[PDB]
Amino acid sequence: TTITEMSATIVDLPSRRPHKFAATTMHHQSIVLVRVRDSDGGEGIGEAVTPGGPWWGGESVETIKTIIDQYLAPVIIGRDPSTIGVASQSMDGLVFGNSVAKAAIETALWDDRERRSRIPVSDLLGGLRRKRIPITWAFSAGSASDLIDEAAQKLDVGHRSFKFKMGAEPADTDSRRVLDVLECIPDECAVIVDPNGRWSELEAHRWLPILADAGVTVAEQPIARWNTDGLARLRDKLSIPIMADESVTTVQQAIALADAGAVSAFAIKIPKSGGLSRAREIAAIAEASGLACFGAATPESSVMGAISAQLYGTMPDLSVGCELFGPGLLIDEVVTEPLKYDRGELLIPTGPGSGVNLDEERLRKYSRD
Amino acid sequence: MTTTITEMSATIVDLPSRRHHQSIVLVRVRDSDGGEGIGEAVTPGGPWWGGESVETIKTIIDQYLAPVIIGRDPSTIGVASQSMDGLVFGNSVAKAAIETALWDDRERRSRIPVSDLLGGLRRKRIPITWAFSAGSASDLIDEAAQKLDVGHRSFKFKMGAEPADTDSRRVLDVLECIPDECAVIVDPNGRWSELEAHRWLPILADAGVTVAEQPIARWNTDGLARLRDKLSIPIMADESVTTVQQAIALADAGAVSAFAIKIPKSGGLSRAREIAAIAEASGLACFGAATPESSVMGAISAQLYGTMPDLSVGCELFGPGLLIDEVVTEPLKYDRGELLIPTGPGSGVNLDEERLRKYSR
Amino acid sequence: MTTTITEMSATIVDLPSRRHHQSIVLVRVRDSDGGEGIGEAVTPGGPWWGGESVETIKTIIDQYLAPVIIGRDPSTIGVASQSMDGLVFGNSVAKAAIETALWDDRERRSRIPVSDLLGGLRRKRIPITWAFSAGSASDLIDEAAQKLDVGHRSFKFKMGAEPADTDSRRVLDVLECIPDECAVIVDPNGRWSELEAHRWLPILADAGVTVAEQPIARWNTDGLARLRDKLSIPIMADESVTTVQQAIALADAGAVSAFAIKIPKSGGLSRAREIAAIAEASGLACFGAATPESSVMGAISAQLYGTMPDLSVGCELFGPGLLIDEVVTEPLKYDRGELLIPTGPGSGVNLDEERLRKYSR
Amino acid sequence: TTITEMSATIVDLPSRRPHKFAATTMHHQSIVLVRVRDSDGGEGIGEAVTPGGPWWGGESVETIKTIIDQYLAPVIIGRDPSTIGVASQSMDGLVFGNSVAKAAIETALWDDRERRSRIPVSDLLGGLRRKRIPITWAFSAGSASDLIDEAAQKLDVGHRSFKFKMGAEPADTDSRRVLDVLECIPDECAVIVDPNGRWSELEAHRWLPILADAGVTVAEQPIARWNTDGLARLRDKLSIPIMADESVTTVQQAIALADAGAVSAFAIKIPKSGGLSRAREIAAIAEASGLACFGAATPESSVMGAISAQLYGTMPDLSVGCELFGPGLLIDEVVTEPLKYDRGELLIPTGPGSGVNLDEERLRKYSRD
Ligand SMILES: [Cl-]
Ligand SMILES: [Cl-]
Ligand SMILES: [Mn+2]
Ligand SMILES: [Mn+2]
Ligand SMILES: [Mn+2]
Ligand SMILES: [Mn+2]
Repeated sequence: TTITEMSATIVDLPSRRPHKFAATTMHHQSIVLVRVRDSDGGEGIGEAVTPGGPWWGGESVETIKTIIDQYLAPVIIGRDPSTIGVASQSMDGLVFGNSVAKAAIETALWDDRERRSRIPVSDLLGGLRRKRIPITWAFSAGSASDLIDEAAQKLDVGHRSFKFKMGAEPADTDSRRVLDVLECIPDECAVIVDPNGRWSELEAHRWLPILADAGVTVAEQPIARWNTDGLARLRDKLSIPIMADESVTTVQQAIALADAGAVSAFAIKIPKSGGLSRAREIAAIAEASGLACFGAATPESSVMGAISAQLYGTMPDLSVGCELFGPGLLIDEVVTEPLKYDRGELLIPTGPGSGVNLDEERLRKYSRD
Repeated sequence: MTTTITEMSATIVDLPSRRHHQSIVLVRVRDSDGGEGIGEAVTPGGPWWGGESVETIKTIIDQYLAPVIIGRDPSTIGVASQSMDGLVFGNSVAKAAIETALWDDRERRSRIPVSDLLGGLRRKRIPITWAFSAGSASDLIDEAAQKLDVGHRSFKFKMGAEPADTDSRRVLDVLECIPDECAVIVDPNGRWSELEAHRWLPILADAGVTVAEQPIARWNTDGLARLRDKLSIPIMADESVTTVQQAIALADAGAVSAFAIKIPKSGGLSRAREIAAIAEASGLACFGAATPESSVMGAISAQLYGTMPDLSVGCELFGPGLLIDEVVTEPLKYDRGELLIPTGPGSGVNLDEERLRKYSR
Repeated sequence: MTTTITEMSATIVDLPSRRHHQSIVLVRVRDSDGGEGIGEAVTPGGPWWGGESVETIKTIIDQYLAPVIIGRDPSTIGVASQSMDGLVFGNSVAKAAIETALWDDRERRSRIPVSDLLGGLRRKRIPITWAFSAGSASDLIDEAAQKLDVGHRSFKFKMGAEPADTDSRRVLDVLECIPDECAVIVDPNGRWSELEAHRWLPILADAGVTVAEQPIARWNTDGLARLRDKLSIPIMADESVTTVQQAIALADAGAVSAFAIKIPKSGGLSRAREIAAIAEASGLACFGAATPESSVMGAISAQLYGTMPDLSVGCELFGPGLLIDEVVTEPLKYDRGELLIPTGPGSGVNLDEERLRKYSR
Repeated sequence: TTITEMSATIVDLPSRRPHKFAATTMHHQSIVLVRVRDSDGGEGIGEAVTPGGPWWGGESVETIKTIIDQYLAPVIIGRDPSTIGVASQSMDGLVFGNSVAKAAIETALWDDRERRSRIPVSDLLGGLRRKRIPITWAFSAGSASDLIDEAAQKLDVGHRSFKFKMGAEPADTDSRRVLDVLECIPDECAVIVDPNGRWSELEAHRWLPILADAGVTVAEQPIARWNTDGLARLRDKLSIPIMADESVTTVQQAIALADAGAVSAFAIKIPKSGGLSRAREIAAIAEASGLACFGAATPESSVMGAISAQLYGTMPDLSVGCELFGPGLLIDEVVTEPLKYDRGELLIPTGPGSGVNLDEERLRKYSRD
């Protein structure tokens, strides 16, 4: 039994509202959908996804396709579908980095596995430890006006956990904006703030404590990804914990941080770690070193969101919470059944493989020209 | 509910060996679908190494660990491990026995080798490193030329029972006729003092020793670090890596060159693997170590070692080969000094019911 | 406005070599005054080294980087680099290609070598260090006595494709007839494990190896530090120094003896220089390294290496010499095994339009 | 093409008010004006300047001239004007230290370059990143009476950033004085305090927090230059950042501080670093290590002020601000066009070279007898 075909198709997905990060605003969602067909007719799907282009991690849907088609494909076509380990090491041997590219393949491979065996990947991992996850709602960098009307409404549906996306505008304007919205958020809530590593060490130390005073509960990647020391000084001064996101993309980084004592938590995410196995390993290192985990978002459609949801359900710790709200914000998808939410909670897919299936009409419909 | 565990048993089993018995505790888990999974608790030879024994293991399992296993969904191995940790501190070998049994049950329900749940094999055979007893000079110049000509190119002299000085003179004597080209591990079992390790270990390195397995006490991180640096050979932790937090501490402290991976001390498949993952992330090497064990633990282990990225220190799963009989229908096959990785569903071995009854204590 | 960039193009170009093609992406920037600057994106041979390829580079440039280049004042190279960082994480080789092209355009508008903007040359020629392929023993005893008699007194054996053990036996064989007086770098490409580096690297040092370029993985600072100290030879980072923050970390951690300076991995002229400045401030040595590249990147590089305070590890800009043809009117001149630093405006080379069309993919 | 002459002339410049530092009060300004004439008739100018004598850095206008005339000249006369790199290394090879001396030559050399090429030095550097810089107004150590009338007026013209010069009198009197003036300064402002490294570790820890409570925003060199540890302990205790000035004069010091984690920022200044290249390198190290920069003053006339202004405009970071107010305080100069201010901002010279030209009548007029 061998892998027979693998296609990588760029898909654009209509999105319910624009999503402004530090270096772009996202007007729709863009993924590469990977497909792996095997010798006796079984199929797996993976997704490559990015927070609106190469600003975050240097990968783009356009270049992802190419790396997959041209440089990765050769170690996947004709291979034994069950040898995901060797396929991952093969890919590393031909291409440095390009983790979002590797993630979509490694992940499609696991989906294939789950479906050949007729079980959810979460089994292959040792089984779910929870069936539902509470979702952390992430506000866009929009105005404080819009967000007070959005907060009040999401508190409604049931969320008690929030994230403010930051870094699109100077520290000082940005923090006033956020302090504004925090006025109409109950004291009891979790609030992460995520400047996407765009703040200076000076700005971080100026504004974080002011925001912690106003109820901000966690600081996600406040300063640059390589500034381990600065992160460590912050972790000491601050009354609130610091989470690595951009700073943890590999198991080696996990270790370096853990023991430089540079952060309080990991944001765990498949694409950025180059797949399901590596993502768990990073979380295993959090466990081994007593750091918390967050079920983080890229964001992604229901394809990657589903395998992620299963991951996060196998994980021993998501004390920081989970932000898998992304799919909820898409108006359409390439799956037959997108992720189901309820009263502000994700229900973990249980179907075989990743737990979601292609809809080939939608795929065709939303393929990019 | 879906399928549940209706039954678990733990049976002490004394198997005949060439050294005069290896005691194990065989765990047996049953589905509400009549499916069964098996796992093995083993100890080097009782509580001297960790603080565990077949007699005490049986109890821990029967009385303290079973209440979180009976009733549950088998697919929930993680919650089972977590629930065990919560009721029982330590007792890794007991834990590993249940945990592996569960992985066995899954492999056999899904119809695949457990190596597939670990993302497949990266290799099909593994060269075996042969370990001599703490025996007497002559016998080892015999036993080497035997196991040597039959294929094995990698070796370990078990040390610790003699006084370090004469104990060296013995190991040094055996060595004088082992090809300088071979790989040699020494394993004092952490019984050497820091001073004996510094005086005797360079001398053996010169005589061709390749790797010092746990020369000094398990808690002595600084000493281990002092040695990793003062020697021309790598240091390998064994007694010192039993948990994922220890693996991390050692990496950090630059204490050792390599980790010995074994499933029993680690408390199960997932944990031993996690430990190996740490070795990879810090660029330390792995050894596919042995408790030792029969083929129950041996099989699942060989599958684990098979899926592992790194196994460059070698692999010493020779243990089953020393047994005169077994409680599986089909013991681990070896070939010109290589182990042949079990390929069938679960761990890839199954009970011989007659023999299980014959060797039960 | 004053002068603006009206146009930028990126063309994939496959040039014939003696190993069967070096792919580059040639960048071309145009003034609103009809002035042009050129720059080269290069990869060792695709995404294996960094994660970059000519196909993906072209895209990054055409679609993601150009929106901050078209329109702007050419003199504003700094704001251009900063604006690129902001839109694209990583992708240094793409970035370097635009950045150098911009420096080219400036040099050629001002009528001076870019070396003048860097505060002038400190030297006119540079001895070239010759790098052998990961080839087979015999060929390298041939190719040495050739490149040796033609002048070269400094060498690098590319390693990593073979298993460390035989790979050494090969490099050790070639060495036995290279004058003990020569300089020898080894570059496993970070493919060696910590253990293989510790066992094999002393042996080559004895056989006359002079410098270990990136023996172990790029992230393994501690291992690099452990080696810098346990060896009798210097360690040189390459894969490990791609940014100014990495250079600083390594200095700090006492991890390496020297840095390999290359413009592509560094993301441009200013950054590679900044990295070299760090080497000076910490008293680590520089090597004038190679991607390798054709004469586009080669020229500007040779000018950079020319302005640098320290180049004592040597310089390995032999790359263009291996090309059968080129896309400049006038390739880098060599002489009795020394490179002759380009002297004309900008990078000191210019397009051959016929050839650019002939070798375009 | 070769350097033909180089003269070094001591100039005294009438100054609008006296400037009291820790170890003198400055009654006028004193510079050595360096001139480099080349074979085909091109000229560059540099300035050597000092904060009122050798108290700060051990250099004086009188000894600067001598080092230039006697020991530096020999590697500059007859040299290729474009080989600034080798000229700098040559100078280091003959004279240890004497950075203000080296700066005036290295800098004159760059001015020459810019003018031969007919462009602003800022081009040679990679181009301006801003055309204007807001200026930080530095009060003298005068009485708190005078300063309340000066603060109120400078706030007027447009400044929102201030520095209090300190160290002329005991810590306790000094800080009360400063607290006085801070009463009539708006909360929103930046305030640096600069004791010129004259405070003890005890005094620093006593008074800094009291001053931070009253609105002081940065502490410049509070303790001795060599007390890296003490600086590091301060950086930890304090709610406000610490800036190295006297402690950063070389690229090696930059590195040592950065990674002893001893300060929050660098004060960048050409004279003290021995020139334009070295000054950028120090700033490059700030970038590489995530420390902020300040466009610092010596102060200097418009000659050095102009090349500095260009430097600071090329720099990626001046988050601490810029204090190039010095020239504004001179009543006359040796240039034809001094630095232009507007509504409390410096406009960066754009003309070729350093961007300012000699006025040979003024030079003659203000040469010292
Ligand atoms: Cl994010
Ligand atoms: Cl000052
Ligand atoms: Mn984030
Ligand atoms: Mn042992
Ligand atoms: Mn290299
Ligand atoms: Mn100062």
